[PDB]
Formats: sequence, structure tokens, C-alpha cells
Amino acid sequence: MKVIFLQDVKGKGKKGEVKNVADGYAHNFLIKKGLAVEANASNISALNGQKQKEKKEAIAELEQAKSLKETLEKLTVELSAKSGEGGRLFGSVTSKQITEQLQKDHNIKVDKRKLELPDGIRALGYTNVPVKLHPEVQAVLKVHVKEEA
Amino acid sequence: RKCVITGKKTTAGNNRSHAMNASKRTWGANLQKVRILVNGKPKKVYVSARALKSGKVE
RNA sequence: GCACAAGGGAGCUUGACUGCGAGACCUACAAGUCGAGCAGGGACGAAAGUCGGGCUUAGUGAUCCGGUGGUUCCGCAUGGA
RNA sequence: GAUAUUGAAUGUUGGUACAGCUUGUACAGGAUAGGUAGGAGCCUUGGAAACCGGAGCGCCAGCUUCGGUGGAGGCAUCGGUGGGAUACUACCCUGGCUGUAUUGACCUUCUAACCCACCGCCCUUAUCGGGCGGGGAGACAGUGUCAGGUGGGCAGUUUGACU
RNA sequence: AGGCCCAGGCGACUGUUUAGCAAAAACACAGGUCUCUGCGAAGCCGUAAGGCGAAGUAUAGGGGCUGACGCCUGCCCGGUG
RNA sequence: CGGGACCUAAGCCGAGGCCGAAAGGCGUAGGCGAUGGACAACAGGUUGAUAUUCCUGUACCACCUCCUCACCAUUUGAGCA
RNA sequence: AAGCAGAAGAUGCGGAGCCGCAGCGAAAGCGAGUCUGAAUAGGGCGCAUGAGUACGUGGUCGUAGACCCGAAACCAGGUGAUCUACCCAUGUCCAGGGUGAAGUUCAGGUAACACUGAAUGGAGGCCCGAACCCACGCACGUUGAAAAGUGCGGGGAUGAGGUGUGGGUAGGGGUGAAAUGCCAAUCGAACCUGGAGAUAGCUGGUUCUCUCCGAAAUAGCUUUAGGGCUAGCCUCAAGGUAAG
RNA sequence: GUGGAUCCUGAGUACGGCGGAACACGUGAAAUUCCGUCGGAAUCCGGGAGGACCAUCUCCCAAGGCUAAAUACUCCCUAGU
RNA sequence: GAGCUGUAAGCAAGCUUUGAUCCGGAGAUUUCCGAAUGGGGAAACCCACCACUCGUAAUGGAGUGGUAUCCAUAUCUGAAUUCAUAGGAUAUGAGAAGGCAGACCCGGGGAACUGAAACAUCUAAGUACCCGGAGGAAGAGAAAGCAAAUGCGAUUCCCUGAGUAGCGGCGAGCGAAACGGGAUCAGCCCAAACCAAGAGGCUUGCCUCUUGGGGUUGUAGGACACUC
Repeated sequence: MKVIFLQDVKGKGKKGEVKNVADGYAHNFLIKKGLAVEANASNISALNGQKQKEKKEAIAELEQAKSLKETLEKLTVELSAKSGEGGRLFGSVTSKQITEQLQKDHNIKVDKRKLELPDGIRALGYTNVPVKLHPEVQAVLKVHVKEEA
Repeated sequence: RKCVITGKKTTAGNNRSHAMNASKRTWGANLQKVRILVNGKPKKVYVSARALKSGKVE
């Protein structure tokens, strides 16, 4: 008979991998182990409800996130840092410094892992910092640094 | 000896061989002693296979 | 019983046909046998006339149930099957 | 022996939903021509000619293919063939292969059900059984259906008449 | 309250049997032999549970044949199991 | 005294329970079941019928105080089992 | 007819329904014609030579037991192990005498037990023989005293033994040292009640009188030969009527 | 009473293969129904029946349930034949 | 309304016009066994527990009531196993076992003799018998029916159809239906869909679970909207 799998059959099937499972063995194994549940109207409707709920939740989470994140990321942000003779910067503003800047200036609250910068800016100028806002969408951040005192 | 769910029991009938002899015969029921929660608890009583498929839970 | 061939041979042929059948023998019944003659096509023979198996008597057994061919037949409402 | 109780695999042989493509001459012929439409053009350093190995086919005519060296030319309407012209879209299943999921069967190992006339506890002063917990096998066996073989162990009968 | 002896047949012996015709050369017997059975033995009773085997475990338990003891059980596995 | 207010074997009955068209069969616990086990009376007479049952003597078994008595103990506390 | 009203009735209603008047052909179908057949032919079945219907008596027939008695046997449901066969639990009985095993002790004796002889020994499905049990040879009984005995002798008589009490095996079965033996005087399949008034091609019996007539023991067939059908022979009634 | 935007009208069942039974019907071409196995539908734009089966037509909505009346019998009572 | 205490003679003794015997209606009592029910049981027998009562100085003894099993409700417990269950204890229960009449009826088993001149299909016959249930009747019953016409409209039973169709070693034998005419006369509820309330599951905004409102049909009906 038909069942709504709760875990892996040949791979995690929590999504409700409807199949035909040898009613005898199906009942015995799935019920003794909870591997699945009967595929009746009630359970099917409950699964559909939970699935659409989570789908819309994720859709909203991604939509709300991408839009304003990109829009604001299209802004300009600047800071100050001392520099020496010959353009040899005394330090380097890593991702942590940029995170602190965006947290204290504009209150963007982006993770230090989602926003990464390995090159370790050492120049006294402007630069665009890409961000991993979305696995399929990204935006740049116009960071700036200038001499101080 | 009968299915608890439906009135399935041992019936009787003839056994007509070649020449149409009329030896008497019995007809059993394909019932098994599986665990079912007919009442508030399981009891492990007899139940017919035809009724077991897509019917009461074991 | 057949020498007037029913016996021997030579030619053409398939009447070793189809529907029948007045009237008779035998028989408890079933059944069996002879049959002039009518019609449709024919064969032989110029014609007449013969041919509905062997010169005559044994060479075969029913009903039911099955199979094949033909049917102005019937065909569980109607038309088919 | 088949089926329900009674399924999971590892490989395995057909068919499905996705996919991979190739087989084609009676002769005429430069040849290997199946046609019906679009057809005056196509591939060329994302490389000609030639060269060689392997895969395939075959009406043993030969073709194609792919692996690559060598490298600037090859192909085509048009000249002739004959029933029908060669560059791109397709089919007719004539012809062989590999991958994913089901699909059903064959032969392999596991365990879930089924058993317990194996035990420990409780029900319970109980050598019945029945719930729990371990072990043993285990899709077996037992059980209900259908079929085949054997079956005087058993049952109902028959075994003629004249003389 | 025993008749005995000589000689042979049958059965090793004691025992059991056709109440109500036959007490025996018949039956059984201890012995031998073949065969089945690895334990939920096999066989048996019963439609099934449940029981005999057996509070047994291949020197133990069932089935057939022959019947102590001395010598031997010879050939044929074509036919049927 | 023979048996019942004492026990138990074979065997039967048998809550629950296991089986099985029905009826019903099997069986746990439990209980029945002597033909067994344990148990306190014996000696002389009496009438026409009864008598180790009646009469006359000596006795025994189980149990309770209205009393009787001596013992211990009333919480390493007598006593019962 | 059922049915309705009606004294359990007669009667009235009730034409639902059945038979005949038209038959032939399997059927379509046709019609005093129809079927067969190619066919106005021939032949088969009918009219043209119309009389049936509903009751009552009587004869006969078929179904019910069907003329009366008679089986052996079969099936179903029940009763029986108080007789007998076996088994289980628990008790009880076997008067007396003889034999003498194994073993044990001693003596002899061998290097050593082997071996021999004496003393105790009381084993035996042992012997003789009472009670008890079984009946094997002969007589009487066989309308007996007795629906299986008595009289004399006979075998066993401490292990397969006899026996009391209680219990189990119930018939398509049980039991059986095994004879077709026992299972309540019955057993090659116990007894009681039902199917059941089983069936009988078999035997026996079948009740008042007179009168008219008057046979057969033959052919065919037959799972049939002592049975049954047809025909042959008999009788009764109506016709042809003078055919024999 | 009016509309067919949309929803319902009795599922492991109607049926089918296998082995039987009863319907007058004996597996015969065998409808219809009940049975024990396995397979298993539509559900109104639908389904069942009209003696195999198919199309048209005709009739009706199963797999839910109840229902007195005319009908059979007399052990017994009252009265009478 | 004047003989009666039986059959049944009596011998004896008593009741009755304040009204007997007798007849009918409704009641009281009803030893023991028996489904038998506290346990056992060789039917009419024996042995107990708990309460109340009689009596002894106590036991001993005696009178009344309750004390079987299954099943329904409820309450307290509730082991393996932690909750929980199986199970155990308690109160309510004109609940229930049994035959009956040797009959009628619904269903489950289920023969043989017999007939076919044997006999196996068949008949005997779903007969006898056995089993389980109730009723005065039971079963069936309002068309997923008959039927083929300007068509009837729940079942049941009677006469016809009819010993016709048909079944059958196509034998023996078995055996209808509908139309038609009669006896009676009654049609109804549930599920499904939708709606009100609540409960649990969170099927997390959806699901089923329970009472109620609802509607029941083939010219299709109902829900839904509306007219009533």
C-alpha cells in the first residue's frame, strides 16, 4: 500500500516519497520502526499543509532578505585609518572591521562569514566588497578608508 | 474458529470428481492469528486475510 | 437357374441417377423384400427397347450423444450472434 | 508445485518513463537509389588531399566509422545513367549496444513477520496459556484455497445366459 | 498317595488359546536377524488441540520374519518393491 | 466401630484457557474420589427379637471455664505455630 | 375453479380459466386444405360420411405402502467393560515335605592363585502334594437338578499366579500370548428407537349364491429362460351384415 | 416550487478466474443468487436487468434497516357436531 | 341458602339461617430435590463461611438472610514495566442458563433401504435424524421488479396457467414462472452531502470525534441560493 516515508529508503525521504511498499512488509517494518505513516487522506493533507507552510516560509525568508539587503548594499560606506609614507598602510581592515563599521554606522547586521574578504585590503582608497547575500544573488559594498589625524 | 471482524467460518459442500461422485467436503477459512487492536488493547485473535488487506490495523 | 446365356469376349459409357410410387410377400413390434408406372436430366442403341448395381439368396446392428457439408427454417424486447 | 499469510538487499534477463544511435545497391553508375516537400548551395586552422588501426555492416559490392599523423582545399545543381539525384528537418523498426527508477521471474545473503515441545520475570500457591526480556532458526515451516502422483488403509459396486 | 520299559515323529522348556465340540504338532516365549527413527524422534489415538513413545534419548524405542543349544542360511537383483 | 465434620492414587469434574460446522473435546488452578494412610473401650451380664450401642465396674481421645492450682511473661517480651 | 353471502349445507354471484367446433407442416407459414416435393404430377395427414361438453355409477390404469402377512440386510441417533478381553491404583491368598546352586568359612596343596574335599547357604517361571484355579479321559444327563452340570481319576499349585474393591478402552469401534476369540446366555461385525407398513421377478392365504360363455402350457424379443410386452386362444358391447 | 456554476446518493464491492450449492436447470450455449479462496470498477458525463454475448430501446438505483393484514399448527380451555 | 367433615360403608366426635360444605375473582403460605446457583453429591443426601436471633458459665447446638458462573455499568487497586495495561476486590442488575407439545419455522450439518427391474450420474432427499434461536404465528416484503402494451406498481396466500415450457445415463423420473381472477391493504426511518456547539490533534490554520438540525429519491432526488 501507499505510505508517507519519514526517513531514508534509498536516501532521506522526509518529503513524503509516495511509493508502493509491499503492504505486509510495509506495515510491519514502518510501524515497528516508525519509518513511515499510512498514506490516507488525513496524513496526506497534513503532509501537504506542512510542506506548503515551510515552502512559503522559506520563500518569504529569501525574498524579504535579498531585496533590501541589495538595495542598501548599493550604498557607500567609509571609515578612517592612519597611513604612512609611501602608501604603506599601518594595518588592514579585514571582514571583522567592515562588520563593525556596518553595525555601528548603518546597523546592517550581516554575518562575518556571509561577508568575507581574504585579500586583506592594504590600500588607502575605495573598493567594492562582494557579499554572499544569496547563493544565487550577491551585492557589492563600496568601502572606503582615509588617513586619520 | 471464525474471523472476529466478519462472519467468516468453515462451510461445507460436495466434492464432484470425474463421473460426478458426491463425496462430502469442507471449506475452510484463510485466517491467521495475528495481533490486532480490535478492543482497546491487542489480543492476537484470528482474522481473515481478505479482510486484513487494506482494512483494520494490525 | 443359366447354351433364346445369367457363361466367354470387342466398342461407347457411369442408370452403381434425383423426387416418388398404384399394389403386393413376410412379419407381435421394430425392421426387411419385389414393384409396373409419372416427372427432370442422361448413357447405350438407326430404331425398337434396356439401364434406379453385380444370375438370386449372407458381406451388417437401432436410440441417445458427438463431427462435417447445404438450408424460402426458428432464434426468450428490437437487429445480429 | 502456484497463491494469501510473506519482505530488504547483491548481482541477473525482457518491457515501460528518460534517454545513445544506426541499418538501405536487380542493373545502368564515378558509385550503395527508398521516396515524398522545401533545394542554388554547403564543410573549410572550431583545418583539404594522402596515410595508416580499430568498431560495425554486409546481397564479399564494398561502405561507413571512429584514433590519430599530414595539411588547403573537398562536396554540390549542372554533362550522361535510369522508374526515380546525392549539402540540412524527420519517419517507416529491415539493424546493436550503455546509464537512472519502477516493473515482473529466475539463482544468491540478511532479517521484521510466523513459529516455538529453549529459557528469566510477572500474571500465579499453576510443568495449561499470555504479556514482557533474551536466544534459535526464519520467508522456511504451519495454516486456507487449486492442481498433479501414489493410495484395497477405507467405502459403493460388478463379475451374463443356453446347458 | 506313581505302572513301567524299548524306539521314532513334533515342539528347546514353564506357560496361553477356539466361555459353550478341537488344549494341540497351534500362539507366545528368552535368542537371532533385517529395517525405521538425532528428539517437537519414528510409529500410534484424534477433524485440532491434547496425549502414548517417555519424567526415555541409537546398548533406547517401534515394524516384519525365524524361534533355545551344535554345523550352516548356497546362486539369481532379469521381474516387483 | 464402617464411613462422613481428616489426607490422598488411579479416574472423573474442572473458573480461566486451547481447540473445533454446531453439539462439544482437552486441560491449569481447585475439588471429588479407599479398595490405602492417621484415629479415643474392655469385661461380665440383660430381654423374645438390640447390643465391644443397654445395665454394672474400671478407663481413654478433642475442646471451653463459672472455679482450681503452681510457672513465666506483660516488648533479647510469655505463649501459639 | 378460487373466492364472496349462506345452518360446517343446498342456493345466488363469480366466465379468471379448460375441451371441442380445422387441419397440415419440425418451423416460417397456409388453410379444407396443408407437407413433401422443381412440378397443374404422385404420395403422407384431414373434410366431404359435424358432436362434443359437465356431472354420477361401474370396469381398468398411474402416483401414494396401494392385496394381506413375511425377510435376511442398510443408514442415522442413543445404551452398554455389574459377564467377558486388556490395562491402571490399592489390598489379600498359596496347609506341608524334598532337592540342593551361587556365595561364604575351614583343610589339603601349588612359588602364586589354578584345583580338590569338608562345614553354613537356601537360589529355582525346581520337584511331590492340600485350599484355590483350568478343564482332559471316560460314564449319566440332553422336555436334565443345571438354557453347558454331576461321579472317578487329571495339570498347575512362590511367579507370565489366583482373587476382592475402585477406575479406563463403546461398534465404520475397543480388546486380543491371535481362535474370526470376547464385547451382558446374541458377534465374519453388539443391543434399543426412528427412515419403515424398507424391498422381495419368492412361498402361503385371499370370507355369500345362482346363471350364460369358456382357454392356455404356443411364435419373436428380453442381463432372459419358474418373470415381462406384443401376437395366438377367451369373454362383454356396438356396427358390416351373409361375407365364413 | 424554481437552477443544473459546484458537492452527495450505501467499496475490498459490483463483478472476474478457480472448486461447490440452491434456483424446474444435473456445466450444458447456462442467465440470476449464495458460498470459501485470489484479482479488482465506475460512482450520474454513472451503474444494474431484460436466460451466453454485443449496439438500440425499455424498466430500476443494489452493496443500510423496520413493517400488522390475508398464511400454518393445537398442548390446552368454552360450547357444539 | 340447609346437609356435611371426598373416593368410602362406617365407629367416634364436631359446623352450620350471626349463615357452613360448595362455585368464582384477587391474595398469604409453599418441606427437599430438580437450570439448582455457598461446597460436594450415589435427586430428593452430607458439610461450611459472614451477619441477626434463641440457649449454656463456656465451647458444642439450633432458627432467618447473603455467599456459583458468564455478561453490562460504575468505584478502588492495578505486576512484568516508569506511566499504563492484563489481572484482582466491591455495589448495582423481574439479564441468563432449563423444557416445552411427540405440532407449526428460520438457518448449519445430513444419510441409507428404495426406483432406474443390475448400477456408479440421478431418484430416494435437503426426506428422517442431530444442532442453535425465538413468535403466536415465523420467513419474505415497498422494485438496481415484472413486462414488451395506448403497461402494472410492497409482500404474502388461494384457483388457473400446468403436468405446458424446460431439466434428464434425453432413462427412471423432476418440475416452473409471468400474465389473468381472488383473500387482505401501510408505508416508512438511517447513512452520504451541508449547518450550529464543543473535544482533541496541533493535519501549526487545517483534520476527525462526538450529540443535534437535515434530506431518502430515477418523471432522478437532496445540499446551495432563493419563493413558501
